[PDB]
Amino acid sequence: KGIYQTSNFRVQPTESIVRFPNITNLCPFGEVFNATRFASVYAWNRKRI
Amino acid sequence: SVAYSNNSIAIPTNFTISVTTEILPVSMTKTSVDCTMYICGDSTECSNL
Ligand SMILES: *[C@@H]1O[C@H](CO)[C@@H](O[C@@H]2O[C@H](CO)[C@@H](O)[C@H](O)[C@H]2NC(C)=O)[C@H](O)[C@H]1NC(C)=O
Repeated sequence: KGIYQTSNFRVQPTESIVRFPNITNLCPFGEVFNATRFASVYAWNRKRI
Repeated sequence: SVAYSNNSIAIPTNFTISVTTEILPVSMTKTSVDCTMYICGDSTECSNL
């Protein structure tokens, strides 16, 4: 006999949503990995994606 | 310094009825803690762990 504290009230999620930016172009894998000439280690090349 | 002597006494001729205040705590707040919500929240993986 008595009053017992139990877990707090839970509401379970009903669905799932994803929100990503408006991006359509594909990343330039053919000019970073498939290049004809690479840079030397002392003067390596850095490219912004 | 009180004038102590061999054959002298001090006996009051009037009185004062003084009222003073006194404060004492009796109780404190009753609290409860939900481990799952504090440590994990809504993370099912953390709740399982
Ligand atoms: C009772 O007698 C004593 C002793 O004479 C008094 O005490 C002195 O009081 C005088 C006057 O204020 C002070 O200058 C002294 O420093 C006290 N000390 C001494 C001399 O003992 C006391 O005041 C008397 N009480 C009353 C109510 O007359």
